[PDB]
Amino acid sequence: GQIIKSIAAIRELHQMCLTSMGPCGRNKIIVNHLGKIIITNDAATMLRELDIVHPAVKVLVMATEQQKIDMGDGTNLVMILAGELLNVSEKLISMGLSAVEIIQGYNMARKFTLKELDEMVVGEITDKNDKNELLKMIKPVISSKKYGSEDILSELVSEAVSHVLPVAQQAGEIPYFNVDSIRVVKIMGGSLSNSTVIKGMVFNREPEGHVKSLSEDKKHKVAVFTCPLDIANTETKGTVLLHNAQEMLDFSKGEEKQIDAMMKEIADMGVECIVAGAGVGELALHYLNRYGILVLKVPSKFELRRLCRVCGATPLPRLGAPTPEELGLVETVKTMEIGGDRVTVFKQEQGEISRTSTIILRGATQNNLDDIERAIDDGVAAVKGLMKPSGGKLLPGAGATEIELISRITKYGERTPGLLQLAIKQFAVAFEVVPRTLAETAGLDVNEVLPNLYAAHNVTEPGAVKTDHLYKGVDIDGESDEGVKDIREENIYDMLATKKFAINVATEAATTVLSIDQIIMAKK
Amino acid sequence: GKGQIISNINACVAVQEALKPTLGPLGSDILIVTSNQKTTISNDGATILKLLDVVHPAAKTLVDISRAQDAEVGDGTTSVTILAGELMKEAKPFLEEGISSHLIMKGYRKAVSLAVEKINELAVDITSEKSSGRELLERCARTAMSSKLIHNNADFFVKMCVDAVLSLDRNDLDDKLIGIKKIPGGAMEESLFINGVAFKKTFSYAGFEQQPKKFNNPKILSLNVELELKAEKDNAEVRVEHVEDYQAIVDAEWQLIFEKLRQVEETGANIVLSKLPIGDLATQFFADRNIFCAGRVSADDMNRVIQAVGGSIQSTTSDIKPEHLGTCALFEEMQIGSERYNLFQGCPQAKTCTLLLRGGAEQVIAEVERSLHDAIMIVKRALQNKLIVAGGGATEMEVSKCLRDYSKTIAGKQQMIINAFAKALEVIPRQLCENAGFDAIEILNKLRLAHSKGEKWYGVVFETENIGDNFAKFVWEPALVKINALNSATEATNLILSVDETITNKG
Amino acid sequence: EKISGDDIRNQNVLATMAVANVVKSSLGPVGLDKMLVDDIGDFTVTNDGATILSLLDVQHPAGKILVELAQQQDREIGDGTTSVVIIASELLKRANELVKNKIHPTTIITGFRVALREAIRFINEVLSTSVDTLGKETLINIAKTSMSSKIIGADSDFFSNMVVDALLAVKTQNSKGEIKYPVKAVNVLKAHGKSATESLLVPGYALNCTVASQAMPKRIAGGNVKIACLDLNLQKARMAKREAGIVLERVKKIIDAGAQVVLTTKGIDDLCLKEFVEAKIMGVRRCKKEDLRRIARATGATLVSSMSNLEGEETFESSYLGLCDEVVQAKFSDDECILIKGTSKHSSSSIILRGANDYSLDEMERSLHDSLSVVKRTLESGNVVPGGGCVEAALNIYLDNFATTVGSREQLAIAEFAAALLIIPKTLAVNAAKDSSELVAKLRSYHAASQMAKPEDVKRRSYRNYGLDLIRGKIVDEIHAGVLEPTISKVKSLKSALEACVAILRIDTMITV
Amino acid sequence: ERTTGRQAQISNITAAKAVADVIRTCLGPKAMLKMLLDPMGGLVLTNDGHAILREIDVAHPAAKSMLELSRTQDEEVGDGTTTVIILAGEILAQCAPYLIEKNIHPVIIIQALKKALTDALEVIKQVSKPVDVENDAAMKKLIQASIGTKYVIHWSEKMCELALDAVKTVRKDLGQTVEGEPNFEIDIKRYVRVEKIPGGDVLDSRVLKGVLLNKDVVHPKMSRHIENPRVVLLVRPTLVITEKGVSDLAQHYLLKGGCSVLRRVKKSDNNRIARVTGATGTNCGLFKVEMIGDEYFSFLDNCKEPKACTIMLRGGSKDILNEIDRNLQDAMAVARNVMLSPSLSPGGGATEMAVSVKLAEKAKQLEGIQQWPYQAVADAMECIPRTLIQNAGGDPIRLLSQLRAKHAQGNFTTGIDGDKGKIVDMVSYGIWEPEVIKQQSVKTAIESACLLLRVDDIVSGV
Repeated sequence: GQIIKSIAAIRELHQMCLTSMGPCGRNKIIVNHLGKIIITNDAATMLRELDIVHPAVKVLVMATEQQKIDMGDGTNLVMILAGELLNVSEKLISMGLSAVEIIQGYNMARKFTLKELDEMVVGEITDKNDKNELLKMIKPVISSKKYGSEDILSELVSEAVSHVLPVAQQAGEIPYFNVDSIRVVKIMGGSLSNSTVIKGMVFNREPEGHVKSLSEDKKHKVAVFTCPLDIANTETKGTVLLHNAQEMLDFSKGEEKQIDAMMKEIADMGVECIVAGAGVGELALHYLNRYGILVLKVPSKFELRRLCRVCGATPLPRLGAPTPEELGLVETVKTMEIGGDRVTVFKQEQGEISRTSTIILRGATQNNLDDIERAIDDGVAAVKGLMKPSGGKLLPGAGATEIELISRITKYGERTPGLLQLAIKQFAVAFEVVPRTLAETAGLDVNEVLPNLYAAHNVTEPGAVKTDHLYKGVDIDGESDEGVKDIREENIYDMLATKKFAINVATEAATTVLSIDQIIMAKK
Repeated sequence: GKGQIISNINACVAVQEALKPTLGPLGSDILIVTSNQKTTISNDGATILKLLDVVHPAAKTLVDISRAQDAEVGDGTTSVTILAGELMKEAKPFLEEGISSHLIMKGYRKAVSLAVEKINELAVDITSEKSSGRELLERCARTAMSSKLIHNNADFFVKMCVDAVLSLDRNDLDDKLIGIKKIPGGAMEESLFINGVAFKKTFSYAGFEQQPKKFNNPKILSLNVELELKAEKDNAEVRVEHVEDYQAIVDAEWQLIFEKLRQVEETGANIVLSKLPIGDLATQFFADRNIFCAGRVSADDMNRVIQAVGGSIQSTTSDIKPEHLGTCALFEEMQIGSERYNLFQGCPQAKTCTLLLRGGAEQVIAEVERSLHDAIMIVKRALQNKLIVAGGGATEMEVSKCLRDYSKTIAGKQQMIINAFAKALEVIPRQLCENAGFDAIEILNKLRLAHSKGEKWYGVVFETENIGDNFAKFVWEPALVKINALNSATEATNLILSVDETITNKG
Repeated sequence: EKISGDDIRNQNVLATMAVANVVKSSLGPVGLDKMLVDDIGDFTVTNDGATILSLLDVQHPAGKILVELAQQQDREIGDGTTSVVIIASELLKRANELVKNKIHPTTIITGFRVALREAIRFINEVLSTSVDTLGKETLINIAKTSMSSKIIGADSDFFSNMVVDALLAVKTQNSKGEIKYPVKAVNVLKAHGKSATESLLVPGYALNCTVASQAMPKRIAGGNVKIACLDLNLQKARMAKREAGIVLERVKKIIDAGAQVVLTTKGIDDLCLKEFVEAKIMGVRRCKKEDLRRIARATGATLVSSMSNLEGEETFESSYLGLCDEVVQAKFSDDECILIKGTSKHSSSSIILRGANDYSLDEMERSLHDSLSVVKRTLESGNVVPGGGCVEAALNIYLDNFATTVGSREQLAIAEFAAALLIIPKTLAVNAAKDSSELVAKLRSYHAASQMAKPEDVKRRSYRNYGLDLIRGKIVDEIHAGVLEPTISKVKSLKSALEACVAILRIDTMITV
Repeated sequence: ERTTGRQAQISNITAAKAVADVIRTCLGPKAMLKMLLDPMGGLVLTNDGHAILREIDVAHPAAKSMLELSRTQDEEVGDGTTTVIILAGEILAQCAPYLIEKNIHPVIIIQALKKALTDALEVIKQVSKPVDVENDAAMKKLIQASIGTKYVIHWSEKMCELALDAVKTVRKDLGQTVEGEPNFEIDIKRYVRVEKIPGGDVLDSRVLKGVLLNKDVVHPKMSRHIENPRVVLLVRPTLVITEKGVSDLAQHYLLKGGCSVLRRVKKSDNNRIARVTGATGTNCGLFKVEMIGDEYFSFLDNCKEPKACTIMLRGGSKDILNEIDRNLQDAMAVARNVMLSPSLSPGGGATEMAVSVKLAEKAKQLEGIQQWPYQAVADAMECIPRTLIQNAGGDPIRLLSQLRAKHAQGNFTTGIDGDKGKIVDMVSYGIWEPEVIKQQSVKTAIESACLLLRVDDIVSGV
């Protein structure tokens, strides 16, 4: 009976995910052995910080990572649904039904579900990229994570997406929106209402110079220099030493005249910003103050990649060769105080449209500060799902999808004769865990909300054409209500690309566990 | 599982139980022993809780909200931790009957919306009405000094406290700008208020330094490095090939320092300070020029001198520019405290001051030092924030009243939750009575009598046990405390009660 | 051994907790039966919680106190024993929590005694007699819910109007205005006439019998008539002109006394029947002995044992003859009955239930007496109170503001005593599958606004007596719902519950050899 | 001592389930034998469930309540004792995840079982087919199911005729809308009680209406034929019957009165005399005292049908009549069920499957909280025919799904055959069972399953 105990080991981790999806979800504090606390609400990121022992759970963890890499959303739907398929299959194994026909039954039920997803599409996203149109897709992503911030964070995320996207329609050949185009930064102090949207990267460090900001001139030239600032010498060794005091006057004045000569040629070309990836000497900062050149140091090589796609600058392996062809252009750069400290940000005006934006977060809570940082990353991948593979189609969410599939699957159960009826019926019952989870965690009675969900999708209408309301989902209440309410009032929908991809992954996840009747391992 | 929720509630009770006696000026103090063995005793809950470093994850939330309580507000760090923990203790029996935690946590935020609108109705903006500039600071100073050993000597202490905040900007005020140094010995009523900075008199050795301490207009100059010859610690070894050359080896420091001896004479700076110990070489030439200098100056002491005359620190004495110098009105070093302590007076540009205290023991002054900080925080928040509410249990007892009537009009499970939320608010006035020795059973029962008569200003008298009004007792608290505490306690309460699992990795 | 301190105080709570769990599921009519298994291996099946506590074996000083408390209510009231144990169990749990608050037990005891006398005065203010007789219906829904388990419950709507109107007039002064309803009255007959819903109420006594020979008139003496009840027959007497001459004198004392109605248990012969034709006297053969004994009380007559008393023989004219108005006989289907109305003093009536067959009427007649038992016991006491949680919920809110009127360390004891009454509706809703958190919470909101305008002697939408109906799952008034309880049962149950709670809290030491 | 919380509900389910799971092999003609280990060297080799359950020692009181149910069920009908226990135990098994894991209130389950009990009886009545109760040749085949494969197979031709007249004697057909439905007032225990007389013949054995006594006339010369004999129990009666003995002095006193003295009469037989007579004896049919089988008899019969009598059994020896006793009583239980209603039900598990199919389709239209436990009842109704499949060697997975699909197309009378093991029709192949057993199996199992869930705590005490 090892296959039964394997489900019980997953059942211990199943209840952990039942308290994740929904508005009742909470982040988990994990103390690493290196003395670092990583806090995230996302389940896929949580599995990376957790050490999995039993390899049977690793199959579900590897299936969860598939949801985060491609579609980036729906990781809670994959893990919870795959865990319920093992519970409904436990009764079939104990009943005497072999696991061979159980696996074959899921393959027939999966093909029947994918064909019905096209007829369940309610609305169609026009991909207008409007600020008001993006509020419908982003709202359910922020929902079931952090409560109360769905109204404020909806306008901040939707505004940054429209800045990095150009103007185009009905063209899917050339991709535009990437996953790195949206960066999230954090700073101590402020609130959510005072947060703004920046059209470019935000630098929270100090300029390290007496020049606070550049002028208002159009098309500022920005040059990225990987070579550090110093007098040109031999690449091999070349350490400056003083044998006697006579050579001190020649070596000291030589470094001052050589650096000043290189900065004069760069300032004449119209470059007001010099980006030095390496360290900057003491005498180099003295000449940059009189020429009015902004001092910027970016030691991280990851930040220079997204900078090349905005202004068009290119890193130069040498120093003192301001090639105008590889220089970048930015409309306006300003240094303002955001969050209590004066920092130099990066933005634009009209031309040189930036392909990367950054949203600044402000708040007095440290725990909820990193919560929004990890929550926006789940919303970034939602924009990627708007492409050709079923980006415009959408399905109603809030538990309305899993309940509606029950009536369609059971209708095809009696149509297919043979032993396949056992796996088809249990496949639809496994969808009942989603509506029960939201009602149990929210404190709603099972004897009340649950029977009203079945009566919402099942009614007696004297006619062939459907009518009344098929959009009624699972309601969290929170104030008062009688029965359930329409989901179309809050406009909470789920994309087809997210739901269709989550079904195929969850189906193959439970297939691997049921197919393994023996596990052989050894100590390390 | 469900057992982790109960285990997390009792884990916060052990931390809350220590913070209960620390509520109030007359309450008990926690004795904390750091790994460094340094012993610190104070009644301020901020520094206390920061020294616990509890491994339990939910206990870290109390530390996070304590930093925001001390930063944005600065007062009430003890009450915000007790109020946030009391809501979790009252919700323990509610979870054992099958009630989900989400309904209980949601009911807390329902009373928060009614509490924000209640504070605005209880906030009265008054400045010049029925008061003045001097009468406002004088009447509020004797309130924090009551029920203390300084109550008899408070007549001279209030006059020095009024002029303390007047020497600083009224728009921007900081409690750290007024320093307090413990001086053992002497009477407690002989202390005075000084605009400058004082030293610790670390030199117990005798036999030099004759000089009068009365100066007219000394010039202040900062020096970033130590300039000295005689050194008590290290020594120099000399081995060469000549007998007569043993002397000149240690003299390498002469010429460049010999020139710097007369540079101060040409500059005319009468005050020389450094963060490093200075030998007797600098104190040599300064005698005839009437130049005062003090060695082994702390790093925090020089930062207050730079902001005094507006000068700046320079590494050497050569390139010092004339704008780095500064001059005060008068320099007088008296024997107050049974020891000569240097001080500055008459600096118009000084952004900081120092309040000296005297007493027979250092522990007696430490009790007075923490008591004077409470009177400063009241004036600190009375300037920028114009909304003043009645504290000391007055507003606390009013919030619980109205919330009991609002629950009767709200059908559903929120009725018992809001009623329990207002019932948990009674821990604040209770603990204040237990710390002062007053009986919390009789007072809280008799206070609810007149509390329902329509007057919302009834407080708790901290001097003699009885019901009364804090308006006559001059007990005031800013409205920022009540707003920030209810928002931080509700967020911290709902964060811990929602924890279904405690995960800790070892390695 | 000798124990003391907080250890004995915790054992008292753990002892009453296991006892309360036994009566927790048996509270109310929705409760379920339980089994008691001894060391012998036998068991029993009963739904009564009072019989469980009698055979309950528990070794504990405070546990044995509840044993005598359960038997005290059974020997007198016999109802509400389950509710008393639950109240006394919650009072001990909340009293132990006050130990950490440094609350003295005597103050807890004094706080209960002062609140107990003041609670009775508050209950006496909301007490009311039977009302809503015109325009509304009260006693109708009592028999309707009791018959819901029988077929008669479908037709109980039409049958309740005949039973309530009958029993309403049955009350009489008894001895010095007692107004006590009898335990057995309103003899129910059966007939096959028409359907079950065609039964008609007869305001008076009804006897099932025939006239034998039909030559006698069925209606005579409209103005005044006298009924002669005689257990001795008028038929010729046998052993086991002498025997024929005795019955001739017995009839002579009848026609001379002016009795138009003659009832004989053993029948009347044919010779004595001929004399009744010329006198228009209606004879009845084969009377029931149990029927005629009740006629003497309804018609004011007296049963005659024998006519051989002393040396005389006669019917004692005018002594046993009662005052009646008219005796009318209507033709009925299947068996025919006799209608007697307008007697001297009767105040009673008879309900003849007609139906399809006698097989269904046998189950309806037995269920009618069981449904009447609940009605006659409620109407026995003129002072009644609505149940279903109306006593505990209305007093909970009143003691909140009333605790401030006394004070002096006794406010905390009153608050814990008031909140301890919410356990009765809580555990009652458990067996009804309804959520106990929603029903108890929403019940306080309705009673909160009910007492706001009560002392002002003015009201608009504010009503009192809000109950809890667990059958339909809605909040309705228990007066109209059909749930009513006497005041004597509630007062003695609440007072005796606190008597056993005081003796438990006063024990600080347990000495066992 | 005491069990509280959710653990008490699990102990109540597993108590009756552990007993029902063991007796699963006692159902059907293919039922496998069982072996119990007694402390004595003997053992129980029979497969009868009524004999095995009485010898099993149980601990939890829920199993004791299941034993009392088997005793009551065995008195009503001869067979089907294990069917009631298994059906009542499987319902608690299917409701185990709903009561524990799903956290469903037990009264909701109990209230749903009461509603499903009415719907289960209406489906069986529709599946049942009409049958003629007045046909003497048809009643012999209905009883033959309990005759063959037994020691009476040699007398089966005579047993079907003897069991027919034995049932026809106690039954009387009366009905009307005036006094209601008497339901024939048939009692096997008291009225059908039989007396075994050694000697005689089985074919010549007849059923006499009355009480038979072995005491003869107490006088040597007396009239053995009376026109209108009058039975008097203890007017100038024609007969005198005394419960106790009578001295010879009273013989000459009552001799001139024209009456016979009969002493030594049992007390239990006096109650049955009141049915043929009415004495607390006119119109008495036959007074003939003629000896039959070297034993003096008496005829109390008449021209009327009191529905009370003592059946006289005769055979080749006492050992033969002893086996006829339990065989005739079990055979009349099937014939009694035919007179309770003119309907028959398909055997082999077809009736069990007919309820589960109609319950799942009707429960979907109610749309309420009771809908979930209805699916657990339909699964329990399918375990009875599936249990026979496990004993028939066939695939329990394949034969269960293929049989359920045939109900949506074909009729509900198609069961499972024990001899073959494949899905076949019960009506065409001559497999029938009475409906009364089906009504008593569903009603008593649901009523007993609800009582086991009503006890949430085990109280220990005297």
